[PDB]
Amino acid sequence: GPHMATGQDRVVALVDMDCFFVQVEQRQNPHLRNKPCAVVQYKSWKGGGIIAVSYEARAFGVTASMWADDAKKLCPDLLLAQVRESRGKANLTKYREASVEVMEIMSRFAVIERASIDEAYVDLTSAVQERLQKLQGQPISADLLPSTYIEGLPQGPTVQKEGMRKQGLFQWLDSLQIDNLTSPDLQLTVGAVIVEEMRAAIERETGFQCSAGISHNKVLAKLACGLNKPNRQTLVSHGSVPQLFSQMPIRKIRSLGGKLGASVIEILGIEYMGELTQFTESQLQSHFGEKNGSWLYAMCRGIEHDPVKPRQLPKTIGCSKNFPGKTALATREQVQWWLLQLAQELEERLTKDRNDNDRVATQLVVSIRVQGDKRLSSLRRCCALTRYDAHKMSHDAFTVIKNCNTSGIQTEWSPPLTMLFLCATKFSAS
DNA sequence: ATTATGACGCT
DNA sequence: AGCGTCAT
Ligand SMILES: Nc1ncnc2c1ncn2[C@H]1C[C@H](O)[C@@H](COP(=O)(O)OP(=O)(O)OP(=O)(O)O)O1
Ligand SMILES: [Ca+2]
Ligand SMILES: [Mg+2]
Repeated sequence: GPHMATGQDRVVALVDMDCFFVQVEQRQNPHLRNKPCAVVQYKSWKGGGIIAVSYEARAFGVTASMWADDAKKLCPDLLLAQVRESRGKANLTKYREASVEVMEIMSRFAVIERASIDEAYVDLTSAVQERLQKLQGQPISADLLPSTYIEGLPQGPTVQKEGMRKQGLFQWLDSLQIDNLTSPDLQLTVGAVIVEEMRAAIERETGFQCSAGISHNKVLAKLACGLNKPNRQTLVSHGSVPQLFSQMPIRKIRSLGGKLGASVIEILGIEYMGELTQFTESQLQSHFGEKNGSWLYAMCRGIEHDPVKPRQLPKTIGCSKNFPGKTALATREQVQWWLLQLAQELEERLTKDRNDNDRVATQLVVSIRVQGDKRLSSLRRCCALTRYDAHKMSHDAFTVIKNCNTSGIQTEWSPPLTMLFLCATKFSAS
């Protein structure tokens, strides 16, 4: 009853760029704008691998994880932009730099958590309290929410999508009770006003469009964001959760898309998030562990407490390359040449990071994969990172892995290496 | 031959 | 620490 917390204490948004690497390439090359197009890395094997797809191209069935040659079968006029190659490998610098553009604009409105290269969480609780006082109990006009969807509305007593959006928004606003400065629904609404402003700023200042979700926590904000992509934002209220979750496959919720989510489904014999409510907290803890059990018990009620971390910068800087199939590294000097290439890119990124961000990495992590294994990593080893020098780092990397070499001859490498990975970690201020 | 990343959990 | 899971 009155003591039952409802997880409505915060306003959290998740902002996710639409088709992000494609938009980065479309800004650069106007010929690609408003076209079926995709971003591809490498080319020789099956046309290259697609890693981003414009919404026009998605209409033909083109997806990421698809080979370009197969995508071209679905969409013959598909336009392609290639990821830059440097020192023999894909280089994602253009997209990392575009990410920084967006992250810095968002940071003007509130403290953000960088969740990926193209999305960030925002805790807007304080900002909402602020805007609420300047409003002075003045109603929120629909005009302040021109791209907002209210999930679950309209309901009850039509052809158009935009017409439906406004119908829902009007029902929402008509029911709002703006006299209450602590009404969670009002707080979410003001949150949505701020996110309209944030998203307008991003588009004005970068040319990039994005979607967003506004709710009371990170998981609901993330889920909300995807409900109306692209170029729209969605408010998921606490009240909307029972209907939303009643038909929501468990795998859709962030962290449940893998083995844990499959286990929830198998063990409990359920399909939808809402079905979790019928279990006690102790029951869920018994199957999934103390932390997961408590998390699930609250999450299926729309409640989650994970804070938006004040972290705008990545915690690690890494360089990785696969050597598939026949290209697997079978000689020592192959291994050393590629360790150097990776180390040279790593040094480049590390030196720029030190200048920009006043920090220095102190630990180097070296990872390889051997032909045979289908784990991502076969072996992970750390060593000290004392100097930003590629030759030193590549020599150090070689030292920590050289005994993985089974071949009695030391010119050769067996089994051949199908992956190298260098990662700089454990930053300190400098 | 679904690549190049990046965060967080377990023991 | 090294490994696994999940994610984009
Ligand atoms: N598995 C991956 N491998 C390599 N790059 C990826 C992968 N997934 C995503 N990316 C890159 C390319 C994406 O443009 C970018 C952001 O990913 P993501 O948000 O999932 O899709 P997207 O921004 O391209 O489309 P949208 O968000 O509109 O569905 O990160
Ligand atoms: Ca995105
Ligand atoms: Mg994303």
